[PDB]
Amino acid sequence: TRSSRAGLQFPVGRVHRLLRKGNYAERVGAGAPVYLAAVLEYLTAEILELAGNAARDNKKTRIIPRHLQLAVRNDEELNKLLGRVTIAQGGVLPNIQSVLLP
Amino acid sequence: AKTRSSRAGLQFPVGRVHRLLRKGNYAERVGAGAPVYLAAVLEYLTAEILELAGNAARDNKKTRIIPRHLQLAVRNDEELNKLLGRVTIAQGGVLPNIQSV
Amino acid sequence: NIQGITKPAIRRLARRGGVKRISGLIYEETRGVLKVFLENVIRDAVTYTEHAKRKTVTAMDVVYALKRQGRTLYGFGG
Amino acid sequence: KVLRDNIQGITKPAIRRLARRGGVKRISGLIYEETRGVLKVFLENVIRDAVTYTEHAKRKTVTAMDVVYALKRQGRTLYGFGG
Amino acid sequence: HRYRPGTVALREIRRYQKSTELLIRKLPFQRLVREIAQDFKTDLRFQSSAVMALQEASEAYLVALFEDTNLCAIHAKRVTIMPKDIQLARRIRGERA
Amino acid sequence: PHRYRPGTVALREIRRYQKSTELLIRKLPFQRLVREIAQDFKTDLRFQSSAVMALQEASEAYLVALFEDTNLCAIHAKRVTIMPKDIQLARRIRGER
Amino acid sequence: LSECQCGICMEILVEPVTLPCNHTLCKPCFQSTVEKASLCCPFCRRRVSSWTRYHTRRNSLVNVELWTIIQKHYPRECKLRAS
Amino acid sequence: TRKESYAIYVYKVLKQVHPDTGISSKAMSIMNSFVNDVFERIAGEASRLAHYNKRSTITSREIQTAVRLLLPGELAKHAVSEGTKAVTKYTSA
Amino acid sequence: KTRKESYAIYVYKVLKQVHPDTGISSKAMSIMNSFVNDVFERIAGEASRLAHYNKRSTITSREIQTAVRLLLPGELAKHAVSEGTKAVTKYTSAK
DNA sequence: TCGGATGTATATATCTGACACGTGCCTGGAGACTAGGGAGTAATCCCCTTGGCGGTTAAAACGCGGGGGACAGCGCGTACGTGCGTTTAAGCGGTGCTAGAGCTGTCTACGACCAATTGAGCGGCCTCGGCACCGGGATTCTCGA
DNA sequence: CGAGAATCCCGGTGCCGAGGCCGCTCAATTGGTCGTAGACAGCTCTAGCACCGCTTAAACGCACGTACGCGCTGTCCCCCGCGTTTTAACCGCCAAGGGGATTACTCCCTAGTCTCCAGGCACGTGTCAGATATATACATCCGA
Ligand SMILES: [Zn+2]
Repeated sequence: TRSSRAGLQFPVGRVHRLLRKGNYAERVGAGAPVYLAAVLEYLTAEILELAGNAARDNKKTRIIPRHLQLAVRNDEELNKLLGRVTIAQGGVLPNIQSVLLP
Repeated sequence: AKTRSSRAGLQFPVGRVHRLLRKGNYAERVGAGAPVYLAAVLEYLTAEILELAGNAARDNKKTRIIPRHLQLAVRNDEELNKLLGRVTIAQGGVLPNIQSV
Repeated sequence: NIQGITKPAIRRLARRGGVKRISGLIYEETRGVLKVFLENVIRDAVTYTEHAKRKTVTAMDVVYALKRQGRTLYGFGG
Repeated sequence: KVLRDNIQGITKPAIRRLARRGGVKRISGLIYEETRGVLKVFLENVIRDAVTYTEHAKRKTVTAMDVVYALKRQGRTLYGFGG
Repeated sequence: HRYRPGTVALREIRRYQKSTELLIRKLPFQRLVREIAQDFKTDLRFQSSAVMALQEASEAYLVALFEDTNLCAIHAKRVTIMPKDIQLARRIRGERA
Repeated sequence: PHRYRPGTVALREIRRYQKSTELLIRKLPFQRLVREIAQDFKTDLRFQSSAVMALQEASEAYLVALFEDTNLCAIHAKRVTIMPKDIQLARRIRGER
Repeated sequence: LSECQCGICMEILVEPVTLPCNHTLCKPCFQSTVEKASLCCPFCRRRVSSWTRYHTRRNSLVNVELWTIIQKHYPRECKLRAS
Repeated sequence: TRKESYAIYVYKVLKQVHPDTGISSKAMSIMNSFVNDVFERIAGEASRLAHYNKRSTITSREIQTAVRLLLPGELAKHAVSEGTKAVTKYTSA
Repeated sequence: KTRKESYAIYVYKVLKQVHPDTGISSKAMSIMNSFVNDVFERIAGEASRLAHYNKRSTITSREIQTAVRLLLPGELAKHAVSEGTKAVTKYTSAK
C-alpha cells in the first residue's frame, strides 16, 4: 500500500478520499495525503505518549478522559493549541491561590 | 426585462452573485433563487447601515459620510454592534464616554 | 424550574472553581447567566433540527451549535 | 543599516495620549515597559503571519493584503485596505 | 469539636478538584431544558445523549466563570465573591455588552 | 499667576483626543520598529507604506481597548491609578498569553 | 570498557544519553542516529521524540551520574575519543 | 487591470435613501469590504449546512437558515421577510 | 446498520508502538477520533483558503507546509515539518 | 462670593483637490438547448423515546449560634500632574536609482475519469482480567492545650 | 504538645468492559489516456530605498507642591458548621407507539455548451465642500 510505501500508520487512501469529498479544491496533488498523514500521526503519537505517561504516574494501565485532560492542560503549547476545547469528564487541575491557603 | 436584477426589482446583480457562488467551491451545484435571496439580504443590510450613516452625517452638519460617521453609526446601533463586535474600522475613533468616578 | 438548580449544587460548582467564601446573591446571578447560556445554545440547536426536518434534538446538532458558538466539545462522535 | 533599541521610539507622551483616548485619568510610572512589551508580542505574532504569507507567495515585498489577511487569521479583521 | 471556618471549605475544595463526576442532578436539569425548549417550538423530543452534552457544556462554562470571579475578588483584596465581580468578569470577556 | 488643579486638564485632554481621529504614535519611529522586528525573522524584506499604516491602525485599536479594560479593573479596585497588576489582570481575563 | 562502550559504534561512551527504555548511546552518535534521523530507540524502537524535546528544552540529555563515573574510570579513553 | 467593486451599487442605494448625500473613497472602500465580509460568512455557513445535511446543492432554504443563524433576531426577521418577498417576486414574474 | 468509519485501529497501532503495555477505553477512543477529525478539518480548510487566495486551483505539499507553519506553534511545527519532509522524500524515492 | 485668563466655540474667507459626470470600449451577462443525476415521494419496518409506579435512601431544607470578615474613618508620606525652559529629531519636499512586481508565450508533466481487481476494515461474536467496591489499619494532618 | 478523626494505604472478591478472532463487501489499488493548470523564460515600468536640507513642532529635564495610595483601627452582622426533619431524585421494571432509517421510483432542475450584446470598466475634465489660518465672543475655574 501507499502507507507501507512511506512507513506511515495512517490511511493515505482515506485522507485522499476526504480531501476530494470535502470540495476543498478542484484538484489534489499526490504528496498531500502523505504529508497530512505524517503530521496527524506525529500529533497523535505526542498526545498518546503524554497521556500514557500521566496514566502510569497515576498507577493505572489504561488511558481515561482524566488522563487525557492532565496530559493536554499540563503541557504549554498543547494547552495553547487546544485552548478552546472542553473534554468530557476531564475535570480541572489542582490549583489553589496562595492567599486563599490558611 | 432581460437582466435578473430588473426581473426581481433589485439593485445588486444576481448574475454577479451567481458567478461568485459558482467560483467559490461552496457546493457542487447551486440553485436558482439562492442568488436572488442573497442579493435581497445584502441590499437590506446596506440600506440599514446607510440609514444611520446618513443620520449621523446630518447631525454633524456634513454632506458626505466619512469613517467617523460610520463608526458612530455602528457603535450606536445595538444589534449591528453585536454583529460587528470584532471589527476595526480605519480612522473610526472611539465614542465620547467618561466613566462616573 | 429555574430554582431547581439548588444552592448546595451552586456551592459545589464554586468549590470546584476554587472559591472559598460565597455570598447570598451569587445564586440568583448564576441562575441568570446559566439561563442566558442555555437559551442561546438551545436556540441554535433547535434551528438546526428545524432545518433537518426532524422532531428529535440529537447530540450531533448540539455539538455543531457549540462549534458555532466557539465552545467545541469532544466525546460525541464529533 | 542595523537597527537597535527602536522600541524606545514609542515615547511616553505618546503612551499618555493612547491612555487619554482610552479614558484613563491618572497614570503610573511603571506601565510604559508593560505597554512596550505587549505591543512587542502583538507585533511579533502579526509580523510572523504576514511574513509567512509573503514567503508562500514567493515574493520579496510584504503587502497590505498580507497584513490584513494575517489579522483576519488572528480573528481581528480590519476594513478599509482592500478585501 | 468544631473546625474553624474555611478548613472544611478547603477540604471540600481538594475533594471536589480530585473528582471528575458531574455535580448537577439530572432530573431538574432535564426539566429546565424541556421548559426552555417549550417556549421556542412545541412538542420537541430530546436525546438523553443531547441532555448529557448540554450538562457537560454548562458545567464547564460555569466552572470557568467562577474561576474568573475568584480572580477578580482576590484582586479586590476581598475573599468573598460578589455579583459585581461576575458582572465585571463577563464584561471583560465581552459576553455582556 | 494661574495653575489649574490636577484633573481638569486631564478631562480636557481626554475630550480633545476622543473628539479627533488622527494617529498618535509617530510614523517614522513606528516604521523603524516594525522593520527591525521583520529583520529578526527573515532578511531582506521590503514593506508597503499601506502595510505599515495598517499595522499602526491595528496596534492603536488594540492598545486603546487594553487601556479601557485596565481602567475598568483599576476602578473596580477602588483606585484611580492604573498599574502593571491591572494590566496583567486585563490580559489574563481576556485569556491572552 | 565493554559496558562503557555504546554497542553501535563501539567507541567509548562520550556524553552518554540514557533513553527512558534504560538504553544508552554516545552523543555525536545519539544525534546522528536518533535526534535528526528516526527519533526512536535503535534497539527497542521506542518513540522518544517528546523526551528529546523536553530534554533539549532543559539541557539534560547527558546523564551526569554515569558521565562522571565514566570520566573517572576511563579519562584517557574519553580524551582520545574527544581528540 | 479590472478591479471589481460594488461602488455604483452602493451609490444607487445611497441615492435612493438620502438624495442629498455623497460618499467618500475611504467610506466606499469600507462598505465594499463589509459586503464581502458578510458574503463569505453567509456562503460558508450555507456550505457547511449543505455538506452536513448530505445534500449536493445549496438553495433558498439553505441561505434562509444561514441568515437566521447569523443575524440577530430583528435584523434576521426583516432580512428573511425581504428575501422571501424578493424570491416570490422573481418566481412569479 | 450504518457503516460508520473510524480511526480506532490506527490509533491503537500508534499506541502499541509508543507505549506497549497500556490499554484504552472506548470513551478515550472517541475523543481521539474527534481530535483527529478536528485537526484534519482545520488544516484542510486553511489550505483550501490559501489555494483560493493565490489564484491557483491545486492543493499541494507546499500549501500544507505553510498550513502547518501558520497553525501549529513553533517547536511542534518544526518537528511536524521535519517529519513531513522525511515522509514525502521517502515516498517519492519509491514508485 | 466678583474677576482674570485661558481654553473652547464661533464666525468668515479662500484656495484646493476630491468627487461627480460625460464618454467610449470589451468582457461578462443573457438566451437557448440538452441530457443526466439528484431530490421528491410512497411505503415499510423496528428502534428509541415517552409514560407510569413504587422502594430505600441520601440529599435538600430549616434553625441556631458565633466568630471572622467587610466597610468606614483617620493619618502620613510620596509620587505624579503642571508649568517652563531647553534640546532633539520628525515632517515636507525635491532627486536619483534600480530591484522586483506585473504581464505574456510556449510547452509539458501531472492529475481527473474510467474500467478491472482484490484485500484492509467494519459489524459481530466471544472471553477473561483490571479495576470498581469494600472492610481493616496508618497516617497526616486540625484544633484545643 | 496532646488527642482525634479524615484521609491514605491494603488485601479480597467479582463482574462488565476490554482484547482477540471471523468473515465478507465496499473502498483501495492498478493500469491507462487526454487535456490544461502550471513551470519557465523574457521585457518593462511603479515604487521602495536612499539622500539632503530647512523648518518647527514635539520631547526632555527640572522644579514644586498637593491629592491619593497605604497601613492601621474599630465595629457590626453574615456566612459556616452542626444537628434534625422532610422530600424527591435514582433504580428497576413494565407498556406503547411516533418517528428515524432504508429502499424503491420518477420527474424535473441544473452543469455544460454555444451564440449575441450591452451594462460596467477606465480615462478625461470640471467645480464646489471643506481644511487651514485667522479674527472674534463666551464658560468657566481657580486665586483672592
Ligand atoms: Zn530502547
